[PDB]
Amino acid sequence: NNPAIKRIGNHITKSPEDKREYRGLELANGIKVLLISDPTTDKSSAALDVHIGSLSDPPNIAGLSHFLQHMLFLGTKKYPKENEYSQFLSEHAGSSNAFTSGEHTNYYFDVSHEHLEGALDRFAQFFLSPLFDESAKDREVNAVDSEHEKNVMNDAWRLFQLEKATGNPKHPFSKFGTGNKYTLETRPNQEGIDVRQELLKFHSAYYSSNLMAVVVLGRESLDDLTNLVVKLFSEVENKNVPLPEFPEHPFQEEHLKQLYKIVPIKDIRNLYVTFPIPDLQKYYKSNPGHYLGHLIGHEGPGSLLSELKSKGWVNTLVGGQKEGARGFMFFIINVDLTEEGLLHVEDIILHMFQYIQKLRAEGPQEWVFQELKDLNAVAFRFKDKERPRGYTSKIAGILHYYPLEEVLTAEYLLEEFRPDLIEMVLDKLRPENVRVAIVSKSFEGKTDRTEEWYGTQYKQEAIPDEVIKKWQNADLNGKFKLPTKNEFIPTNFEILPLEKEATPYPALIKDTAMSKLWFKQDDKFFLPKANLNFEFFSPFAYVDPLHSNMAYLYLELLKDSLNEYAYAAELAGLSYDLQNTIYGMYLSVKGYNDKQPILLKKIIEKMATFEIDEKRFEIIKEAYMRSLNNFRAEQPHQHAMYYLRLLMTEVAWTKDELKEALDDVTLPRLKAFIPQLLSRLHIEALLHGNITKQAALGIMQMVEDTLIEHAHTKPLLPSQLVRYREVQLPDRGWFVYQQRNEVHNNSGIEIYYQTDMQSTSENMFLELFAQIISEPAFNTLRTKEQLGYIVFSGPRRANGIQGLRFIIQSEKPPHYLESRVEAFLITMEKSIEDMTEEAFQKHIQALAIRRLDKPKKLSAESAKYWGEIISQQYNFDRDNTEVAYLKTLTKEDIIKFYKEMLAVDAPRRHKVSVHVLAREMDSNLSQAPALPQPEVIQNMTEFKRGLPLFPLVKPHINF
Amino acid sequence: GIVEYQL
Amino acid sequence: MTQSPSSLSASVGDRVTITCRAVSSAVAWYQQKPGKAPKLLIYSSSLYSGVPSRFSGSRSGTDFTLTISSLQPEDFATYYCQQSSPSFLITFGQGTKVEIKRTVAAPSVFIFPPSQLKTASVVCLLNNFYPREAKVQWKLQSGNSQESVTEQDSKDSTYSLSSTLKADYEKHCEVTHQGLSSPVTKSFNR
Amino acid sequence: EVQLVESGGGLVQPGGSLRLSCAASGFNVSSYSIHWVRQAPGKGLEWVASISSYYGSTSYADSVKGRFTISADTSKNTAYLQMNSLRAEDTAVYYCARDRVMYYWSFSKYGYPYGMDYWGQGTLVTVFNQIKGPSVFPLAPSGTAALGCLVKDYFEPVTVSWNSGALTSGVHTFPAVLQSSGLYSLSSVVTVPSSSLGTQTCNVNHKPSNTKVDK
Ligand SMILES: [Zn+2]
Repeated sequence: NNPAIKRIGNHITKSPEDKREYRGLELANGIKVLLISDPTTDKSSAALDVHIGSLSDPPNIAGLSHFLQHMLFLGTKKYPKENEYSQFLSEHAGSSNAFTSGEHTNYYFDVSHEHLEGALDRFAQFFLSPLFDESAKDREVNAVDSEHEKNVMNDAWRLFQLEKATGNPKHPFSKFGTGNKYTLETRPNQEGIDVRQELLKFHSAYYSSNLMAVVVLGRESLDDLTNLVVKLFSEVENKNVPLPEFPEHPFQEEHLKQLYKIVPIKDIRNLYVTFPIPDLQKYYKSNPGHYLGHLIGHEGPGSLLSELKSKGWVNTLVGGQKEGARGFMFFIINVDLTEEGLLHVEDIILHMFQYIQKLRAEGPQEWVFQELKDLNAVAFRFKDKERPRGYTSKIAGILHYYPLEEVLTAEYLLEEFRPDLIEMVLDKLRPENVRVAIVSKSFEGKTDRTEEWYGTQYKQEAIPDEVIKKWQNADLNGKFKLPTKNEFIPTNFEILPLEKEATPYPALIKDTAMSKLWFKQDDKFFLPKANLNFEFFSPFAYVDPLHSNMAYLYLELLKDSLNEYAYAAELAGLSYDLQNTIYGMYLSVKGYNDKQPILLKKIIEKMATFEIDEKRFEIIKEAYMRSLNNFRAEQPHQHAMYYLRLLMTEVAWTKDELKEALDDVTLPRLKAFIPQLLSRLHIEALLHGNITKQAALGIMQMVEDTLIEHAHTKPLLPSQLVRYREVQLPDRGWFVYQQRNEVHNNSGIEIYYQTDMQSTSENMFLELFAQIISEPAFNTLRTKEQLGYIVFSGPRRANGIQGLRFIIQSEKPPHYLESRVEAFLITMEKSIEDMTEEAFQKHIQALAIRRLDKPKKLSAESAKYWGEIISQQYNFDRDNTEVAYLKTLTKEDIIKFYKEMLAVDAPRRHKVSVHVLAREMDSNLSQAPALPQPEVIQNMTEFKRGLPLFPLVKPHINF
Repeated sequence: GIVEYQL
Repeated sequence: MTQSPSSLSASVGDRVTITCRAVSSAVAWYQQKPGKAPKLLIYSSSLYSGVPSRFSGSRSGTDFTLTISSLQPEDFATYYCQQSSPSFLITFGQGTKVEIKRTVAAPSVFIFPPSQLKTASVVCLLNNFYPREAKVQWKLQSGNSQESVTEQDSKDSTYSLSSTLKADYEKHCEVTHQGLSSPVTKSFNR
Repeated sequence: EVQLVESGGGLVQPGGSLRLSCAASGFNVSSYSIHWVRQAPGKGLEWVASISSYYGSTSYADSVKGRFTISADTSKNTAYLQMNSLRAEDTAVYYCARDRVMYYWSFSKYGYPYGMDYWGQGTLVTVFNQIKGPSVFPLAPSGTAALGCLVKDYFEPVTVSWNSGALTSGVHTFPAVLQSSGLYSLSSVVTVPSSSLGTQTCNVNHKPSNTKVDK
């Protein structure tokens, strides 16, 4: 048939619940394509994955592949305007994003289903002929430099690059993947390298259609999607570039049996055990790596962790295989260290090898593999509908490793149990291959070496072959036993018929003094899953810094005890998260509705009857101590968001105030607090999914009767159900709170333009304005001025009040970031008065499409309802009401809103700024307006007292 | 448990 | 290693059970028609593709059993059990030949005298009988002679035997079989 | 599709060498392990050799270790069986077969009998000291009368038919039995009625010695 089509694969195996339709094909120029047709999709999406990563960088220009990723967005010869691509998506309810791994460079986007072609056409040009404009090159190089800059003090990246640095220096694995201003601009200017043609040469040499894979998802039929792809991608040239494989391992003999001691930025204690293994990619169907991991990294009774934790050496454990590249992989066992654990590191590793030998003594087990295979089958069958944008990216990446007919099922289903392969991998997990790394600040001043790229303080030793054979002669431990049978494996996948009196939105089926139960039977997804959400309210949770700490430790200790039990449930697709809020506790249970009532009770009555292990108590507490202290090493832009929330909230305890009162937290004071907390509660719940009305009423009534029995819980007064308000800023005012991040060498800033209380009128005023300034904010502040890699714009919502906020991380002082934003805001208003009515209407429809997008997953829908519940506005039909109002707005409705609320000389301008200074800081463009003199907040407590407190938003429904 | 702009 | 029974005989539709015996803890099964390559039946309980569901793979302790639920006329062959062991080794069994069971029949027995030789050769024929078991002795001594038996005829499913047999000749055949009333004899001596 | 082809089967004798080749088609020897299974005349199956081209380890049977050698050629997709010093026991039919699964770990401490889904049709090796032509003595008939031929002293498969194969009812050609003279000898009888003493008019055939006897 088609000359542009090499072949068309057979039926793409999918889940029977999947109502999308799939067609796989391969183009003449070698591009593997998967077409997904979903006539319901509001946001059409597409993605392309090139099988070339940062392992293929030129030895001199580190991270050239990463740099090229950034540059493809900034223009092609067909669409020459620098921000043509980004502007188009933003004007049609779409977004875009990309990344560069060791072997892949993945690009993706979504867009309104009516404009799939218009975006795909511009997206296709990325590989045909990119401009690689030099003025854009010398600007965007700072974005890469700033992107790497925010990671220099990140303990994760410092360790990730260190592992690469302690291997064979000439193996591509030791390369610097990110790149910076030094490798891209500074050095190539010294040595005299034309960076632009180095880019152009890399594109024609590696971005061949041979190594590409395209996934397109649209409302269009499978046949029309075929025509669309062969029109825009069949022209992409083919260089027949061989797929880069790296057979020889980066970790050879001289790198083995080596001990590393590393100084971190945070106060953390970690033990990193690693083994070199062959590329187990081709054995993916038996999957021996996942098998060995599942048993090692197990957290149930008799596991490696359950012993290493019950004697207080480690709290968390992670095992399994780690992808390196085509030709080599790793097998790792990473653990958290306690204060006592750090001293007994070599005995931890002993217990590791004692467990490895236990698997060797009993050999492979088919029943273990079978229930893994079984659970994966159920997991795949009832797989939640993925969001179009993330779906096409995920598939396009694995569209290389697998046949067309297997791509959806390849990494889920397992077919033939192969114990012989399980033996092989386990055979490589022996002491003569171990690579140990200890991360603690007890090594400061005890190091020789420094990692070049990050400045990581460490040193390389040789594991005494003294110690090696003690590990080799590991005696079989008696406390190590293989997992028992999983009782939490779901059997009843029955979908209960939609009740006669069912409702489109959650309904209040129970309303007492103690409970307020919201219920809605699932009508859109029809999977055997339920979402159980509970909020327990009690004024004694956050009345002072002391009770706040104890509420945290209480829930942290409760989760710690349930961990062994609840682990088998999580594997069986049934999970829960329990955490403390500023109003009490939050309990969420998600997964298969079969054995939910089982887990829910084992949570509640365990919660009402807690029996604190004080051994654990001071370990968790000690971890909490370092947790609060480690906030000093967080990102500057995070410190900004943290301070603003502290400023604008009626009551909020600081990190310092908490760790100050943490020393006052003793065990008897804590167990005098738990019944005090559970003495009087108010429970507001949302039960959503595969449950009937009396099923939900039975679930709630069961929760109460457990608390009423084991805690003697009684109802709270309606008077005591008070929620915190937001500080009301004065007209024409400006406040500035300034601090300094001691760790990061970058600055941070958040600029909150408080507008008014939340309402249909005010919300769509703000949301539309944020929609219009959405792309230009990124284009002006980052693409052009290059203030920083992190530039964010959008609405802020807290305690029923809203406003417009800017967030920028930079190396410029925050006061300069201040001016450039204000200069940009005058640039925007002038851009509004001058844009066409059809341009303005083009923005309205975009915002409408973005907010009418239906949830794909069950929990996705539950989130919105719960969002209307905890905010206590209960506007369940919010999206329809406010979009209808949105389309009635005109240009001067927005202009008048700007001149009144946001303008530099607006009568009702409410502005507050947070200035986080860098570690070392003191004190062509449009011209910034003259700013009023800012009132500097010196004390937060006195700040709040001077200003009024906003009202609380009235509930949409009267009770 | 087991294992799970740019990377 | 050791596989019993050595031979088996049942009519079509019957239930046949063949037992292999044992170290590894599993076995495979192969079917081989006379003359041509062996076909795979069962590997690991689970059976190979294309193989009819009448074939079963069972294991009770130390013995493994191949079971044909409803025997078919195309299932009459020799079945070998194969064990894979450590050190990349492979061991087969001596095999079990499954034959066709039918009504007992009497052998048409003849005899023949020694152009000529020039070294004495006389033949004792036993044609078209069932079962295969028979006893042939001569007018007799020890290990003077090989005895040859054919496979079951393609039409009547019967056998045929020829007991072979110059120091005593020119100086001077009772068959005791089940299907006969009493040992018959064709006797010619010159 | 998958298929295996054996070659190199012929007539050879102690002290001499012979090399059987297993042409693999439809897959790579690189992944699957290749086996050599021989079957002696009349007796069961005996596993001779096995090679894993991936993990590069071979395995031989105790019956033959010093005399045979297995090998695998990767790019031509062929496994060989070098047989350089032969006994009379080696006279058999040699099949080549593969694993049903890919990358079977040879160094496994446990044994995992995955099947061998694809076999070749095998080549015949025959080890001989002499090639002689069949001496053919007749036999005399005295309701039905059994006639026939005697093929004594030939050496290995002899072809016997009756009247150009126009007579196929009762043609019980007995299996050959190795005499202790180191010689083969069978007899081919056929039943007719006692009313064909008329009559309507045995052809022994043994091509290794070009013998086509009609007695
Ligand atoms: Zn980047």
